[PDB]
Amino acid sequence: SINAKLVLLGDVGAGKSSLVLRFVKDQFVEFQESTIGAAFFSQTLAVNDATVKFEIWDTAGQERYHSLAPMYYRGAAAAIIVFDVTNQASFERAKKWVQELQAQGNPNMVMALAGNKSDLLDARKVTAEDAQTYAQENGLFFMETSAKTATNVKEIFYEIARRLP
Amino acid sequence: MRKPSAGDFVKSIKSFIVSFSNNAPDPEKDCAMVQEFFSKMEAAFRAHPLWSGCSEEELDSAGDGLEKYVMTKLFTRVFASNTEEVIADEKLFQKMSLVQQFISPENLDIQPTFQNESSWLLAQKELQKINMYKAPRDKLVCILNCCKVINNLLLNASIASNENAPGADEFLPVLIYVTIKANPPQLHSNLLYIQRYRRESKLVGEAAYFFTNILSAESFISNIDAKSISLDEAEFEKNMESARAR
Ligand SMILES: Nc1nc2c(ncn2[C@@H]2O[C@H](COP(=O)(O)OP(N)(=O)O)[C@@H](O)[C@H]2O)c(=O)[nH]1
Repeated sequence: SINAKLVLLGDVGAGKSSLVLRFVKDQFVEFQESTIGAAFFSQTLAVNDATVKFEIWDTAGQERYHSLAPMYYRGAAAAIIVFDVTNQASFERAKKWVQELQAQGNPNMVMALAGNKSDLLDARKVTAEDAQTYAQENGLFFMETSAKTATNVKEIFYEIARRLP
Repeated sequence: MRKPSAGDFVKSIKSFIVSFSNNAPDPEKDCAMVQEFFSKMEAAFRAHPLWSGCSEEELDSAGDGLEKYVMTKLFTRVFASNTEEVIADEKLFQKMSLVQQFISPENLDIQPTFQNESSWLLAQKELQKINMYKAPRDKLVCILNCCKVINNLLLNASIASNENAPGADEFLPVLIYVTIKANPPQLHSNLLYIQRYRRESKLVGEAAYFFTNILSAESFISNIDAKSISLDEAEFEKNMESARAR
């Protein structure tokens, strides 16, 4: 009864699909086998004795499709911009999405920056500091997430639902 | 609807069709008039003292029935009905009939792990059925079937190559390929017509998501150049020439 359109932005391999499947089905490919695609989902959540229903829109992350994205994020009440903490190039890309939504998305959009694959230790290349700093400077919140271990998956969607104008 | 109780519903729908010619064709107004007529007849289905025993699904079917009847009458005045839509159609057809001859899945970032060996033939065929129907619903259903088929085929590829579930990153590039290979006639007018004339209460949810996918596919395809399908400018232009000769 609060109906939200939520877009997932970020480049291929970041973990947009893994994130939303953890959130929706509570599965990760390595533990449960694959059942359904992850491009579109409806999900309801209880927030503060109310109800918030998410329509979740995946987008193609490849460079050649970048200029298509505004058609997807048009009228989005919220966005999760995902990056892979082990890929510095994914982080750079996530900041451009933020900049773009600020030039060209809704000012009352709740953006969340998700730093995915937190569970990967010897691979990590992006600091909590930079992500956190970046998000603090640009009016959005940063969370570290993991689809595999489930860390901060439910919570990032909860925190988005909480902040809904 | 032929039953004698429905006499005055029938008169009403028909005085609408006759009263539609009374204005010079204009898409933005025309479709506004039809959506309002739909909004109003549909209000008259549920609220009607005779139709107060109907299930939600039955009232929804009657909506689609009205849509179909009305849109079939209005079809030639409202569909691809001016020069600029005709021109955009032909530009899209031209580009696809050329590009379909040399495009490969790697031009669109389709990974070998998500390859289908029919080249998603059944999804191509579902899409090409689009000009077999006149109602926006049945046109949209072709798009939606195409999408479902693509998704089931992608899921199969992921199972086989032990990959994670497909998302927009896998789906959209495959919708683009499939659309190019299908080259469905009057794709631009077909989409505009669905957008305008489909019962607006129904262009929502998953339906609207996959619709937005095909609209973004149309847009990508219109704008295909060497750089957008990752080919050298000389390789691209030379591929286009050989396509024209066939
Ligand atoms: N270790 C780890 N791997 C992940 C995580 N999230 C996604 N992955 C993996 O990284 C790959 C890309 O994920 P995917 O969700 O397909 O990316 P996309 N293209 O953004 O949807 C997949 O193999 C997936 O299993 C995570 O939190 N931890």
